[PDB]
Amino acid sequence: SAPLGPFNATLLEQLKNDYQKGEKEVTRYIELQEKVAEKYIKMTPLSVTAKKKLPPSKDPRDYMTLSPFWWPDSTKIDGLPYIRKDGERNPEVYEYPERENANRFGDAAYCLGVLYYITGKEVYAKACANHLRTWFTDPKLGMNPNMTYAQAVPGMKKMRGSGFIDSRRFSRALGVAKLIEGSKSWTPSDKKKLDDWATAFCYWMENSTQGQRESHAANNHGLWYEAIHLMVLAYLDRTDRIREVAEQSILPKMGAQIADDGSLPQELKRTLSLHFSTFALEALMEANQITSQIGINLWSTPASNGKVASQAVDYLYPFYLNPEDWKFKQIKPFDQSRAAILLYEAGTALGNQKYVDTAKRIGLKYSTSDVETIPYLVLK
Amino acid sequence: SAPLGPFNATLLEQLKNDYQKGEKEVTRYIELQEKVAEKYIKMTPLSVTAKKKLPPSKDPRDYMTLSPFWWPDSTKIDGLPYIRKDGERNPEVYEYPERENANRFGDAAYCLGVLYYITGKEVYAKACANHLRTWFTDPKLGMNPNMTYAQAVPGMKKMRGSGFIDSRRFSRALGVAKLIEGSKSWTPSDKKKLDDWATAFCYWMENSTQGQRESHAANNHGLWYEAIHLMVLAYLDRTDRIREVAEQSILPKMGAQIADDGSLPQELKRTLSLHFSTFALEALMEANQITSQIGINLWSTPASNGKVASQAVDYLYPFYLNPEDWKFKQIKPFDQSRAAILLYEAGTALGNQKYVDTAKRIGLKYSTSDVETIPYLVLK
Ligand SMILES: O=C(O)[C@H]1O[C@@H](O[C@H]2[C@H](O)[C@H](O)[C@H](O[C@H]3[C@H](O)[C@H](O)[C@H](O[C@H]4[C@H](O)[C@H](O)[C@H](O)O[C@@H]4C(=O)O)O[C@@H]3C(=O)O)O[C@@H]2C(=O)O)[C@@H](O)[C@@H](O)[C@@H]1O
Ligand SMILES: O=C(O)[C@H]1O[C@@H](O[C@H]2[C@H](O)[C@H](O)[C@H](O[C@H]3[C@H](O)[C@H](O)[C@H](O[C@H]4[C@H](O)[C@H](O)[C@H](O)O[C@@H]4C(=O)O)O[C@@H]3C(=O)O)O[C@@H]2C(=O)O)[C@@H](O)[C@@H](O)[C@@H]1O
Repeated sequence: SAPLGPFNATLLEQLKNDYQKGEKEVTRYIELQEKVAEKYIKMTPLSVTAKKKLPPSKDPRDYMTLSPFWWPDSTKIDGLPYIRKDGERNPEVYEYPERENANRFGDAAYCLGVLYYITGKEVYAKACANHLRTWFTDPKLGMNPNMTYAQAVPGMKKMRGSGFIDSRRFSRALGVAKLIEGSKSWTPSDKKKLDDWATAFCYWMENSTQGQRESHAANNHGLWYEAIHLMVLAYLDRTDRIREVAEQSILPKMGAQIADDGSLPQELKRTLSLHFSTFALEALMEANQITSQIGINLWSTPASNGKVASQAVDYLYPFYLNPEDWKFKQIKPFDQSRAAILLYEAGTALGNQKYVDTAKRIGLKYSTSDVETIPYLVLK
Repeated sequence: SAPLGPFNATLLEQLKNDYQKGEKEVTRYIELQEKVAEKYIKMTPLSVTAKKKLPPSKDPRDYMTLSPFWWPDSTKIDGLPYIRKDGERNPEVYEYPERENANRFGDAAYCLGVLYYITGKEVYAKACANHLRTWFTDPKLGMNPNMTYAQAVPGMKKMRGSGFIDSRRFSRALGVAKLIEGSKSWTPSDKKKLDDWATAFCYWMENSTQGQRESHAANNHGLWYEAIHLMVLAYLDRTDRIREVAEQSILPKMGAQIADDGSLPQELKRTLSLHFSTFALEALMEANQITSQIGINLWSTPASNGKVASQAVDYLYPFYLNPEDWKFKQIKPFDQSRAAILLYEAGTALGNQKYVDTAKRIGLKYSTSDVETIPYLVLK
């Protein structure tokens, strides 16, 4: 039975079991994943402090990125204040190194951590550990446990909490740190430092004005707030809070965003309405992977108001078959492959066979290097 | 009378004329422009050499970018060779610093060069000169006269010339070096080295395999190649070569790329078909600013087969009024504002009053700092 963590635990245990018994098709797939995982062993650990332009704190260990849809105002002399253009990503985002580096980190330690759980090879814990220590707890290189300057906007006068959503890239790595516990590379002291970091980040999440703000959001930000919350709380083994967050926060939030016809009106008014409809569910989906490890199924539990998350999958299912039939603003192409894991997650949770079959018909590439697909041999 | 170069010389002469007569509307507009132009006086000059990852020649003076629509292949262990996704910019392009720095350089030298022509103030030639010397001729910081490594593609086996289209960013600034001739800051030695650089770049363009191959390209690449050629040749005062290039290369390219109904079929097969129809026409417009300064109107001059460039504007004009009407693949929203300069340039050259009226009805913002709109007070 897998440690509590941010993954489909049924598929991970199934993979580890078959790999130990020497079943050939799982053993071949894991030997692929080990070839894929080799660049993370050579890859030098990244730090939030690899940046030139510092945040207002003057502190390089503070995480700072730019809110992606905010651009200079050409009609102003300084371009300040930035204006918003929904869905159009400002390439200035790439001048903030943590934006892409936390992705690269998150992929590398998630991959290495799942490979060590499946295979038990110490090489994968030892390397996962180097990445975790450097990003999180190192006294010089580790990131301060807050998101004060996440998605900061030049010229903006009020403090915003919208940037918190960025935390999902390293919070999954926090969760999978549970999978190297017991290895020789992950000493008791390393665990104590990280538990302390995770304790402080959770405190900031819950009590900062930006975190309180983001816990209250009425769209997909509030759903990703809680999915991140559960990852932190699961890493810390706080299962009573997980049940409390699931019953008092995620389900009422989920029910307030689902219209009568299953649509998500907060996302429909966006210029990337089909991307953000799917983004909302993806939060629920990663939340459910933790809640359902302790007996709570978020896809089928109805909210107080009678709305249930399956109604949202129903509304969107036809447009996963035929994304061109989408009748709302979508100013970029929508990646149909995102529907694969989503309909398989919700398909199994709901016992809907139409969903699981469409998940496999769309599929993921057998050989892909995208680490979030590592547990999904069943899709490949 | 304006020196030969890459700008609407009729509007530039009208602006310097009315600023000298003390007219209030232009004097106020030019004084807006001078406050926009202040940041370029202080701006430290950029170099092609400010990069870490070196080109295969190991020379930091060689320009190198990534071809924007080419992506790592996730089904390959190293992502190699890259595959093409038409219309989808790979944000890895921003890891090549010249991509955006040639834009910043070109904007600053062009803005400072036009402002020197209009106002005569020496501080604008001195600042323009600083940018020009560093980008082009400096013996350590200046860029080599070639585009060998422009839009390189990881894993690609053959040599390509597609990247030559990047040249339009610094070749407009080359042409504007003609406006600062005669200032105290552009010494005869500075002009010599630049003349020598431009002559060596012109050689590479016409005689390298990549330059030859790009000069014969069947789509908008061949038209932008000749627009860039006419900038280099106008800078070098080779006005008979301009007559030859227009008759022997631009006019056949037009005759073959405009179809009988006025569409640009090579641009209609792209995933951004309205953007690339406009991009081809934009190549003719910048080419035509140079040719019509020596009496050649590329909008109404027929190819050998009777086709004229105005038939291409005819085909698209309805869609410039209503881009939602556009019936071909266009996977990102088209920017209607590009039609202002375009419909204005085409409309005056052809005496089409329906084009000029529509240009001003679309308009440009009076205080925008986009440097290419400096001549177009008429649109503001
Ligand atoms: O590229 C990336 O980093 C990821 O982007 C992800 O999309 C996120 C963005 O990161 C932003 O946080 C974006 O913020 C939105 C809000 O969700 C919200 O719509 C807000 O709208 C306000 C608005 O600010 C204004 O005041 C108006 O008057 O009221 C609006 C309202 O309440 O409707 O605007 C914010 C903003 O643009 O700052 O939200 C999305 C999101 O997740 O919803 C995502 O695409 C991810 O996949 C990328 O990796
Ligand atoms: O972002 C920028 O840098 C600017 O991009 C401008 O669009 C340019 C691009 O910069 C590229 O140069 C792009 O290259 C294209 C070729 O035009 C051409 O279509 C080629 O087509 C081949 C293809 O390589 C492939 O093998 C396929 O199977 O066959 C094709 C065929 O049938 O011809 O593909 C090239 C490539 O992508 O490598 O071309 C465009 C362009 O047409 O100019 C522009 O958007 C500008 O505004 C940006 O600033």
